[PDB]
Parts: sequence; C-alpha cells; structure tokens
Amino acid sequence: KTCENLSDSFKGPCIPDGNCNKHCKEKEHLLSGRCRDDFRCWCTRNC
Repeated sequence: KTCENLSDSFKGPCIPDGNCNKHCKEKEHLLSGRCRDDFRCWCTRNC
C-alpha cells in the first residue's frame, strides 16, 4: 500500500520529466512525487 502527503517545502514550476519525485526521493527518500497548480506537491510513500 501507499499514501500521499504534502511535501515539506516544494515550490516552483513542475516539469514533464518529474521534479517532485527526485525531490521527495532525494530528501524523504520516498517512492515518488507530483506537483499541482495549487503550488503544492504530493509525495507517495509506503503505508
């Protein structure tokens, strides 16, 4: 199973390659991440 939670402080425009993933993957070492138009990013982790 996996859960989604708001990143720590992910800002700036997202890319089609994936910038929210490498972030939460290099920091929180999570599974992946995704950005939104609400200036908020969600990271997926095991739960």
